[PDB]
Amino acid sequence: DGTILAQKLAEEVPMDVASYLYTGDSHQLKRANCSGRYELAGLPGKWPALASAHPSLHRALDTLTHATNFLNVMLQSNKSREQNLQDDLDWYQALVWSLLEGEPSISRAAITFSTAPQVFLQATREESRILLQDDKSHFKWSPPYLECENGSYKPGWLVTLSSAIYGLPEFRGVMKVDINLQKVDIDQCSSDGWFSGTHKCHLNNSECMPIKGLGFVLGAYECICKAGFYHPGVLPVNNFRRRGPDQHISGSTKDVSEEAYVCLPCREGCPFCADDSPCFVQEDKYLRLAIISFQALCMLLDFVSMLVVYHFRKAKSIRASGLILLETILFGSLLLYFPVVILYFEPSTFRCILLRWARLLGFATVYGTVTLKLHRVLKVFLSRTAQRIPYMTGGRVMRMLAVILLVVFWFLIGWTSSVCQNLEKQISLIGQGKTSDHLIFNMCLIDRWDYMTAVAEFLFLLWGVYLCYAVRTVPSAFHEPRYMAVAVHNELIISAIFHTIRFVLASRLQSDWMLMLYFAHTHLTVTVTIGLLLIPKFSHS
Amino acid sequence: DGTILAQKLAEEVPMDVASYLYTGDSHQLKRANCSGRYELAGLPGKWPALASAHPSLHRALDTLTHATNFLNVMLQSNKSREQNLQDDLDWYQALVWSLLEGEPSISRAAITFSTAPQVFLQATREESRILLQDSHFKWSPPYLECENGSYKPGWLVTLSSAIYGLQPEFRGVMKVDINLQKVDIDQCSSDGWFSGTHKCHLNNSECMPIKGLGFVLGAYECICKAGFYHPGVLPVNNFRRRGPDQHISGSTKDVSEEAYVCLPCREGCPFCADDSPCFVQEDKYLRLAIISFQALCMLLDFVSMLVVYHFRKAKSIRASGLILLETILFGSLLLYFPVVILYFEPSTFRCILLRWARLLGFATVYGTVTLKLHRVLKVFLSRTAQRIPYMTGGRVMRMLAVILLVVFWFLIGWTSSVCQNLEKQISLIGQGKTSDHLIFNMCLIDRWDYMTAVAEFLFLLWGVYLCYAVRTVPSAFHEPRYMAVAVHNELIISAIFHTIRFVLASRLQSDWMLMLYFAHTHLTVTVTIGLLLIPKFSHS
Amino acid sequence: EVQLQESGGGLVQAGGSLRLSCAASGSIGNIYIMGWYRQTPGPQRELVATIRTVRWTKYEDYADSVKGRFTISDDDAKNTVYLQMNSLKPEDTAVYYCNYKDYNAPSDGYWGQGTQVTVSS
Amino acid sequence: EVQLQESGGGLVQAGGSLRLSCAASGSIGNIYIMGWYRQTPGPQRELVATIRTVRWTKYEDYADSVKGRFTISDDDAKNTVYLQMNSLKPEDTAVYYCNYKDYNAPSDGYWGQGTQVTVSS
Ligand SMILES: CC(C)CCC[C@@H](C)[C@H]1CC[C@H]2[C@@H]3CC=C4C[C@@H](O)CC[C@]4(C)[C@H]3CC[C@]12C
Ligand SMILES: CC(C)CCC[C@@H](C)[C@H]1CC[C@H]2[C@@H]3CC=C4C[C@@H](O)CC[C@]4(C)[C@H]3CC[C@]12C
Ligand SMILES: CC(C)CCC[C@@H](C)[C@H]1CC[C@H]2[C@@H]3CC=C4C[C@@H](O)CC[C@]4(C)[C@H]3CC[C@]12C
Ligand SMILES: CC(C)CCC[C@@H](C)[C@H]1CC[C@H]2[C@@H]3CC=C4C[C@@H](O)CC[C@]4(C)[C@H]3CC[C@]12C
Ligand SMILES: CC(C)CCC[C@@H](C)[C@H]1CC[C@H]2[C@@H]3CC=C4C[C@@H](O)CC[C@]4(C)[C@H]3CC[C@]12C
Ligand SMILES: CC(C)CCC[C@@H](C)[C@H]1CC[C@H]2[C@@H]3CC=C4C[C@@H](O)CC[C@]4(C)[C@H]3CC[C@]12C
Ligand SMILES: CC(C)CCC[C@@H](C)[C@H]1CC[C@H]2[C@@H]3CC=C4C[C@@H](O)CC[C@]4(C)[C@H]3CC[C@]12C
Ligand SMILES: CC(C)CCC[C@@H](C)[C@H]1CC[C@H]2[C@@H]3CC=C4C[C@@H](O)CC[C@]4(C)[C@H]3CC[C@]12C
Ligand SMILES: CC(C)CCC[C@@H](C)[C@H]1CC[C@H]2[C@@H]3CC=C4C[C@@H](O)CC[C@]4(C)[C@H]3CC[C@]12C
Ligand SMILES: CC(C)CCC[C@@H](C)[C@H]1CC[C@H]2[C@@H]3CC=C4C[C@@H](O)CC[C@]4(C)[C@H]3CC[C@]12C
Ligand SMILES: CC(C)CCC[C@@H](C)[C@H]1CC[C@H]2[C@@H]3CC=C4C[C@@H](O)CC[C@]4(C)[C@H]3CC[C@]12C
Ligand SMILES: CC(C)CCC[C@@H](C)[C@H]1CC[C@H]2[C@@H]3CC=C4C[C@@H](O)CC[C@]4(C)[C@H]3CC[C@]12C
Ligand SMILES: CC(C)CCC[C@@H](C)[C@H]1CC[C@H]2[C@@H]3CC=C4C[C@@H](O)CC[C@]4(C)[C@H]3CC[C@]12C
Ligand SMILES: CC(C)CCC[C@@H](C)[C@H]1CC[C@H]2[C@@H]3CC=C4C[C@@H](O)CC[C@]4(C)[C@H]3CC[C@]12C
Ligand SMILES: CC(C)CCC[C@@H](C)[C@H]1CC[C@H]2[C@@H]3CC=C4C[C@@H](O)CC[C@]4(C)[C@H]3CC[C@]12C
Ligand SMILES: CC(C)CCC[C@@H](C)[C@H]1CC[C@H]2[C@@H]3CC=C4C[C@@H](O)CC[C@]4(C)[C@H]3CC[C@]12C
Ligand SMILES: CC(C)CCC[C@@H](C)[C@H]1CC[C@H]2[C@@H]3CC=C4C[C@@H](O)CC[C@]4(C)[C@H]3CC[C@]12C
Ligand SMILES: CC(C)CCC[C@@H](C)[C@H]1CC[C@H]2[C@@H]3CC=C4C[C@@H](O)CC[C@]4(C)[C@H]3CC[C@]12C
Ligand SMILES: CC(C)CCC[C@@H](C)[C@H]1CC[C@H]2[C@@H]3CC=C4C[C@@H](O)CC[C@]4(C)[C@H]3CC[C@]12C
Repeated sequence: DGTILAQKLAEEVPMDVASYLYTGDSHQLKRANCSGRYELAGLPGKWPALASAHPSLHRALDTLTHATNFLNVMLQSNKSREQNLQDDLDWYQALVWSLLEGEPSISRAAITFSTAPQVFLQATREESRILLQDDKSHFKWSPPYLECENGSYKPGWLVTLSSAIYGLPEFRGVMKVDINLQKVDIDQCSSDGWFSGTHKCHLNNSECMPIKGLGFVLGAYECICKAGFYHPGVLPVNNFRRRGPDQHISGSTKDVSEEAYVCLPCREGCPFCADDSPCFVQEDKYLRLAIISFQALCMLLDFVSMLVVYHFRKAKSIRASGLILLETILFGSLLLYFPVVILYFEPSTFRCILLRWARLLGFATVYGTVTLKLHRVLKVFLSRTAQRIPYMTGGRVMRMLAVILLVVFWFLIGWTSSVCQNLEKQISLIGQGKTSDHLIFNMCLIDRWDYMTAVAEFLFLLWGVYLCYAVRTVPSAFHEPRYMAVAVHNELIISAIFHTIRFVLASRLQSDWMLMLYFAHTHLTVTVTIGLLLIPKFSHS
Repeated sequence: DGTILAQKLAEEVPMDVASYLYTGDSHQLKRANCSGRYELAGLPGKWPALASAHPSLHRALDTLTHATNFLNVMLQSNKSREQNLQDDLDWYQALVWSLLEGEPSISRAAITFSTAPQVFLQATREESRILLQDSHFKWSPPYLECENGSYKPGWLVTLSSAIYGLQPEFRGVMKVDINLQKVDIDQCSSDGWFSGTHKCHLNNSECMPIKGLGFVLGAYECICKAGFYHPGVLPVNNFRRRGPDQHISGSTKDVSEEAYVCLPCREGCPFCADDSPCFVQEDKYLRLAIISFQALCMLLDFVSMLVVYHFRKAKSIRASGLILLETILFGSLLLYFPVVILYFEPSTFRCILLRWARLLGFATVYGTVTLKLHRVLKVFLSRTAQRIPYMTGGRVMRMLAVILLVVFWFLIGWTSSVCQNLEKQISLIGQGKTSDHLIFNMCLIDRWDYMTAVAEFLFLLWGVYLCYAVRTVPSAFHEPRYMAVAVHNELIISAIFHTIRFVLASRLQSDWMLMLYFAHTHLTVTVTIGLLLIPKFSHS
Repeated sequence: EVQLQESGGGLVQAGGSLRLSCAASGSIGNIYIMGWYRQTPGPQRELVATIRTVRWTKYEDYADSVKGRFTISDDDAKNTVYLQMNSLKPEDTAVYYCNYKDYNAPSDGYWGQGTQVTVSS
Repeated sequence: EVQLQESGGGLVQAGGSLRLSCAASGSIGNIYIMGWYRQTPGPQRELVATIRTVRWTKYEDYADSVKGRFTISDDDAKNTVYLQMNSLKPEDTAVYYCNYKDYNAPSDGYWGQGTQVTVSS
C-alpha cells in the first residue's frame, strides 16, 4: 500500500507535484501563501535512523551532540552565574557560529538562552553574520520545513533538527540546527532507508515482475520517486524493466513517462520485441496439407491392393510370385510409408525413435525378399542343369528372411536401449537449427549411427546388384527378374543420393523443406517398387 | 618483505616480544627504562586516516578538529583583553573537560595556552580533575609512560594538533591521548596498521603456491603479534587448510608461533593419511605370475601353430583341413588378449581394444567351429541322395567372411559413436567403492555390452541345435563328438561369467577382476584349443 | 544502587569529633550525592548539608548554617567520604543514613546499613 | 581571484569626500581585507585605512592614526566597500589598489583595476 500513498497525497498539496518532478518551478511561483508544511513519511518510520543520507547527517548530529555537551558544563559550574558580561556574550555568539564551518551542510543556526531572549540567528553558508532580536530530550527531530513568506524560493526543503539544554529545572531553551537536503537524493526509490523505502514504485515490481520473470525494473534506481532535491550520480532509471524473454519484456509500447503502464509486451516464443516473426520460421499450409492427404490416399490404395491380391489366387502369373511373398512385399512397403506422416507433427522423442524403427524394418522387409527371390531363381537355374531342384516356395525363403529380421530387431533394440540411457545427461535429439537469417527451428539430430545404416543398406543392395548381373540369360515366363532388376538399381542410386543430401545440408534446411524432400524420395523409390512388382500381374496375359 | 623487517625489529627491543605474545608482561615483571618510543608504526609509512581501525578513532579525530575549531575562532576576538580572571581561566579548562565524555575511549588531555605556562590537564576517562603546571593534526607513534616501569597502558597514541595566532604562532597545542589496548590489532592481512597484507612467518610463502585456496585466514590471516587485546574476530592461526596437495592443514609437527612447515597430508587424494584410501592395495603374489603364465600359454600356442604347419599328411587331420585348424589356432590368440590388456592402467585406447579383440576372437573361433559342424550335417543329409555339394576351405571360408563383415561393421559403428561423446562425458574410466570407502579406477559398462553378451548366446544356440542334429553319423575320428563339448562349454561358462561380471560391477576390486578374467579365459578357451588339437597327434 | 558502608559508632561529648566513612564500594568516587537523611525532625541547631553539584570541582553547597559545623568536605570525595562532627551537640544522638542520587535508581537515596551514635553535652 | 572594481575618479579638494568602492563582483561581501596600495610611498600625514577581520566579528582595523581620517564601513550583506575621504589631504594623489588577504595571499593580495585621483589644497 506504500506505493499509492504518494499518489493519493499529491491532491492535498497543490503545486507541489510540479516542484518534486521539476525542482526549478519556484522561480515562477508567486502564489501559495504558505507552501508544504508537513509531509507524511511514517510508512517506514518516524525518521530513518542510519539513513542513506550519507555520513554527512551522522557527522552533523555528532557535531550537535558535541556542542550540547559543551553547553552541558556551566549549568552547574561553581560561581558560573555572572551577569551576561560582554565577554560571555562573545563566547556565546561564537560557540555555535563555529559549528557552521565544521560541516559543509548546515544552514542558519541559533541559540535561545532565555536569560532578555538574547537569541542569535545567522545567514547562509560561507557568509554568516549573527543577529540578535529582543520533559523532552535526546535530540527530537522534525518534519521538513519550508520558508513560507510569500512563496517557496530555491532553498525549499531544509530539516530543522534541534535538542534541549538542561539546567540547574531545565532552561526552557533549545538550540536550532538546519540541514540542507537539496544536494541529497532519495534512496533509489526502492531501498529501505528513506521516504520511499521499497515503495512509490507505481505500476512496477509487483505489477511488473511476477509475470515478467527477472523483470529488472530498477537496474540501478527503479521508479524515480520524487526528485526535487537534485539528480545526482545515482542515475535514476525509469522503465528499466527489460525482463529478457519475459511476458512483459521491454514494453516500450505506450503510457510512457510519469504515467507508467504497458507492462505486457514484446514476448512471443523467444526473447524478442514487437510480434512473433523473429526466431520461429515461416510455416506454410500449401506445402504441408495436400502432402498428407496424398500420402493417406496412396496408403489406402495400397491397402485395397493387398486386398484385391487376396481376392486373386488362380492366376498362374501370380502363382510364380507366391501369395505369401507378394503380400509380405506389399506390407513391407506399407510399413515403409511412415517416414512422412511421422514428420507431420512436432519432433518429440517417441516420434524421433519411431522414425528409425519404421524406416529400418521397412528397408529390410521390402528389399530383403526381392533379393532372396532373385537368389532362389539363380539357384534353381544353376541346379536344374545338374540333377537338382532344392528350393521351394514360401517356407524356405521366409525362414531364411527370418534371420535378417532377427538381426535388425537386435540392432534396433540395442540402439533404442542405448539412446534411452543418456537422457539423464543430454538429449541430443530435439535440436535447433539456423538458416542464415537468425531463425531457429526444431529438428531431429544425427546420431552418428545413421551414417552406418545408410552404408549398411548400400552394401546389402550390392549383393542384389550382383545377383541381377548373374541372371541375364535365364528363360523367364513373365520377365519378373528383368523387372526386379530395376527395383534394385533404382533404390541403390536414389537412396544414396537422398542420404548424402539429407546429411550434408542438415541444419541449413527448414522443416518444410525437409518434409518436401522426404516425400519426394519416398514417392520416387517406394512407389516405383510397388508399381513395378505389382502392376504387371493384372495385364500381359 | 615487511615480515622480515618486523622479525628483525623484534630483537632490537628487550622484553618487548612477550608483550605481543602476552598482553600483561609488566603484570609479573616491569623493570626497565623509558622503552618503546617507536617500533614500526605502519609499513606504508603512516596512516593519516586510512586503514579505518574502528570508527571510534574516526570520531575521535573529528571531535579533535571540531574542538580546535572553537579555539581557532577565539583567535582574533575584538577588544579581547584576556586578563585571565577566574571566569576566563574557567572557560578554557571547562572546554577541555567537555572534550572528554563525548567518546567511549580516551585518555588524559592538556592545553598549553602559553599566555606564564597556563597548562591545564586532567586524568584518564571517567576520572577527571584540574591540574595546573608551572599543522594539520600531526600524528605520532605509539606511546608508553617512562617515569618508571611500563605498567598497563600498552601502546596508547598521542594524537594532537596546534593552534594559530595573529596580531604569528601562539606556540600552543591541544594534546589528547587515546588508549589503544582495547583495539583489534589488524588482521595481519589486507594491509592496515602495523601489518601489510601477509605479515606473519610464512603465511603462504612456503605452502600456498604449492596448493592454492590455502584459506590461511578464514577471518584473521595467520594471527600476528597482536598484543593490545584479544578481539572477537577469532584470530585464525595455521588456518590454511588447502584441502589437497602438499600444502595442507598439516597437523604433523612444528606447532607454535613458528610453524613454517605446514607441509603434509598429500597422497593421491584430498586426505591426510598415507596413500591407501585413494588407491586400493595391490598384491604381487597375484598380479605377477598371472601374466607370466599367460605369456607361456601364448608362446606354446604359437609353437603349436608351427607344429601343425609341419604336419600335413596324417589324414586324421585331413578331415579338418589345415586352412581351418590354422584359423582356429589364430582366433585363439585374439581371444587371449583380454588379460594382458587388463594388466595395465585403464586408458581409453586399451578400454576399446578390450572389446575389439574379444569380439573378433569369438566370431572367428565359434564362427568356424559352427560352420564345420554345419558342413558335416549337410554332407550327411545330402549323400543319402546322390549329392555332395560342400567342400573344405574355399567354401566354408567365404561363408565365414559374412560373419566377419557384420562384426567389423558393428565394431566400427560402436567405436565411432563412442569417440564422439568424449567432448561431453567420457563414461569410460570410472571409479567405484567396496563398502569401506575405497576408490579405484575401472572401465564401466556401455549398455551395449549387454547386447553383445546375448548375441553370442543366441548364436551358439544354432551350434547346440546342430549338435543335437548330428548324433548317428559315422565319424572316422569322432570330431563332432569333440566339438559338441567345445560348444556347450562356452554356452554355459560364458553366460555364468558374464552375469557375474555385470552384476558385481562396482563392488569388485581391480585385482579381483583380473583373477576372474584369467579364470574364465583359461576355463573355456584353453579347453577349446586343446580339445580340437590334441587328438590330431594321438589315437592313430 | 551501591552498597554504602556506615562506620560512626563511638560515644562523644559536645566539642568532640568523629568520622563517618560512607564508602561506595560497588561504584566510583566523586559520582554520587550525599545528604545523610536523619530521623530527628526537630533540630533547632540545623542539620547536615550537601556537597558537590553534579560532577564538577566538588563545591561547598552548605546552606550558610553548616559552614561552621560538621565538616563533610572530606579529604577528597573521589574515595570513601568522611563526615566530621564539628561542634558536636546533644541532638546528634541518632542513627545515620547515607544517601545517593544521579537517578537511575528505584529508590534514589535509600540506605542499606546503619550506625547509631550517642552524643551529650 | 576576484575582479575588484574600483570607482574613485573625480577632482576633490581638501576637506571633501568620496566613496571609492572596490566591489567584489566575483565574490560576496565582508570576507576579505583591504589596505589600498598607492603609488606614492611617502605619505607624511598618515596612511590609508583598512577595516574588517575577514570573517570573525568584523572589527575596526584602524591603526590608531586613521581614526580622524578616511572612514570605511559596510552593511553586512553589502559587497560595496567604500572608504569616505574624511579630512582629505594634498598627498591623496595616487592610484589606489584594493587587494585580497583571506588566504593563498602570503604577500598580501593583488588588484584588478586602478583609479587615478588628484587632490590639492
Ligand atoms: C515382422 C513384422 C514386424 C513385419 C512383417 C510381418 C509379415 C510377415 C506378416 C504381416 C501380415 C501377414 C500376412 C497376413 C495374412 C495372410 C493370409 C494367409 O492366408 C496366409 C498368411 C498371410 C499372407 C500373412 C503372412 C505374414 C504377414 C505378411
Ligand atoms: C511390429 C512392429 C512393426 C512394431 C513397432 C515397434 C514397437 C514395438 C516399438 C516402436 C517404438 C518403441 C518405443 C520407443 C520409445 C519408448 C520410450 C521408452 O521410455 C519406453 C519404450 C518405448 C515406449 C518403446 C517401446 C517399443 C516401441 C513401441
Ligand atoms: C509376424 C512376425 C512379427 C512374427 C515373427 C517373424 C518370423 C519369425 C515369422 C514371420 C512369418 C513367419 C512364417 C509364416 C509362414 C510360414 C510358412 C509355413 O509353412 C512354415 C512357417 C513359416 C515359414 C513362418 C515362420 C516364422 C515367420 C518367418
Ligand atoms: C535379441 C533380442 C531380440 C532380444 C534381447 C532381449 C532384450 C529385451 C533385453 C536383453 C538385455 C536387456 C537389458 C539389460 C539391462 C538393462 C539395463 C537397465 O538399467 C535397463 C533395462 C536394460 C536396458 C535391459 C532391457 C531389455 C534387454 C535389452
Ligand atoms: C517387435 C519386438 C520383437 C521388439 C521388442 C523390443 C522391446 C523388448 C524393447 C524395445 C525398446 C526397449 C526399451 C528401450 C528403452 C527403455 C528405457 C530404459 O530406461 C529402460 C528399458 C526400456 C524400457 C527398454 C525395454 C525393452 C524395449 C521395450
Ligand atoms: C567398405 C569397404 C572399404 C570394404 C568392404 C566392402 C564390402 C562390403 C564389399 C566389397 C566386395 C563385396 C562383395 C563382392 C562380391 C560378392 C560375391 C557375391 O556372390 C555376393 C556379394 C559379395 C559377397 C559382395 C558383398 C559386398 C562386398 C563384400
Ligand atoms: C540417374 C538415375 C536416377 C536413373 C535411374 C537408373 C535406371 C534408369 C537404370 C539403372 C540401371 C538400369 C538397369 C541395368 C540393367 C538392366 C538389366 C537388363 O536385362 C534390362 C534393363 C536393366 C534392368 C536396366 C534398366 C535401367 C536401369 C534400372
Ligand atoms: C556410401 C554412400 C551410400 C554414401 C554414405 C553417406 C554417409 C555414410 C557419409 C559419407 C560422407 C559423410 C559426410 C562427409 C562430411 C561431413 C562434414 C561434417 O562436417 C558433417 C558430416 C558430413 C556431412 C558427413 C555425413 C555422413 C556422410 C554423408
Ligand atoms: C507418378 C509418380 C508417383 C511415378 C509413377 C511411378 C509408377 C507408378 C510407374 C512409372 C513407370 C511405370 C511403368 C512403365 C512401363 C511399364 C511396362 C508395362 O507393360 C507394365 C507396367 C510398367 C512396368 C509401368 C508400371 C508403373 C510405373 C513403374
Ligand atoms: C579377420 C582378421 C581379423 C584375421 C584373419 C586371420 C586368418 C584368416 C589368417 C591369419 C594367418 C593366416 C594363415 C597364414 C599362413 C598360411 C599358410 C599358407 O600355406 C596357407 C594359408 C595360411 C594358413 C593363412 C590362412 C589365413 C590365416 C589363418
Ligand atoms: C586385425 C585386427 C585383429 C587388428 C585389431 C584391430 C585394429 C584395426 C583396431 C584395434 C584398436 C583400434 C583403435 C582403437 C581406438 C583408436 C583411437 C581413436 O582416436 C583413433 C582410432 C584408434 C587408434 C583405433 C584404430 C583401429 C584399431 C587399431
Ligand atoms: C588378412 C585379413 C585381414 C583379410 C580380411 C579378412 C577376410 C575377408 C579374408 C581372410 C581370409 C580370406 C580368404 C582366404 C582364402 C580364400 C580361398 C579362395 O579360394 C577364395 C577366397 C578366400 C575365401 C578368402 C576370402 C577373404 C578372406 C575370408
Ligand atoms: C563397412 C565397414 C567395413 C566400413 C565402413 C566405412 C567407414 C570407415 C566410414 C563410413 C562412414 C564414415 C563416417 C562418416 C562421418 C563421420 C563424422 C565425422 O565427424 C567423423 C568421421 C566419421 C565418423 C566417419 C568415419 C568413417 C566411417 C564410419
Ligand atoms: C578397420 C579400419 C580399416 C577402419 C576402422 C574405422 C576407423 C578409421 C574410424 C573408427 C573410429 C574413428 C575415430 C573416431 C573419433 C575420432 C575423434 C576425432 O576427434 C578425430 C577422428 C577420430 C579419431 C576418428 C577417425 C576414424 C576412426 C579411427
Ligand atoms: C526375440 C528374442 C526372445 C530372441 C529369440 C529367442 C532365442 C533364444 C531363440 C528363439 C527361437 C530360436 C531359433 C529356433 C530355431 C532355429 C533353427 C535352427 O536350425 C538354428 C537355430 C534357430 C535359428 C534358433 C536361434 C535362437 C532363437 C531365435
Ligand atoms: C558342469 C558344466 C559346467 C560342464 C559343462 C557341461 C558338459 C560337461 C556337457 C554338456 C553337454 C554334454 C554333451 C551332450 C551330448 C554329447 C554327444 C554325445 O555323442 C557325446 C557326449 C556329449 C558331447 C556330451 C558330453 C558332456 C557335455 C559336453
Ligand atoms: C567342470 C567345470 C570346471 C568345467 C570343466 C569341464 C571339462 C574339464 C570337461 C567338460 C566336458 C568333459 C568331456 C566330456 C566327455 C568326454 C568324453 C570321454 O570319452 C572322454 C572325456 C571327455 C572328453 C571329457 C573331458 C573333460 C571335459 C572337457
Ligand atoms: C541369460 C543369457 C541371455 C546370458 C546373458 C545374460 C545378460 C544378457 C543379462 C542377464 C541378467 C542381466 C543383468 C540383470 C541385472 C542387472 C543389474 C542392473 O542394475 C544393471 C543391469 C544388469 C547388470 C543386467 C545386465 C544384463 C544381464 C547380465
Ligand atoms: C589345466 C587348466 C588350465 C585346464 C586345462 C585342461 C585341458 C587342457 C584338459 C582337461 C581335460 C583334457 C581332455 C581329457 C580327455 C581327453 C581324451 C583324450 O583321448 C584326448 C585328449 C582329451 C580331449 C583331453 C584334452 C585336454 C583337456 C581338455
